[PDB]
Amino acid sequence: MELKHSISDYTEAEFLQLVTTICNADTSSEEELVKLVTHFEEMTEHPSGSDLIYYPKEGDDDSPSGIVNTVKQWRAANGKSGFKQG
Repeated sequence: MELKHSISDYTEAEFLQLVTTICNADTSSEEELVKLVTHFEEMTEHPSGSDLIYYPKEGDDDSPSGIVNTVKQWRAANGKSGFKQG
């Protein structure tokens, strides 16, 4: 349980930090980078899930801020919850 429950436990920055440790790959192993992305999936339940990082539009950017900026708008379309408090 070292993690949290959903995106509500991660603010728009604490969560944007997660997608960074994944895309940027700041972990100490590629396996932890996957468990990092799959986790992203269980957070915003995004449909692409790990695609938001492994699915950069042909002409856009795969950076972490553009992917967390992507969910930020997703949660609105999906009318999901949102990050913690900022």
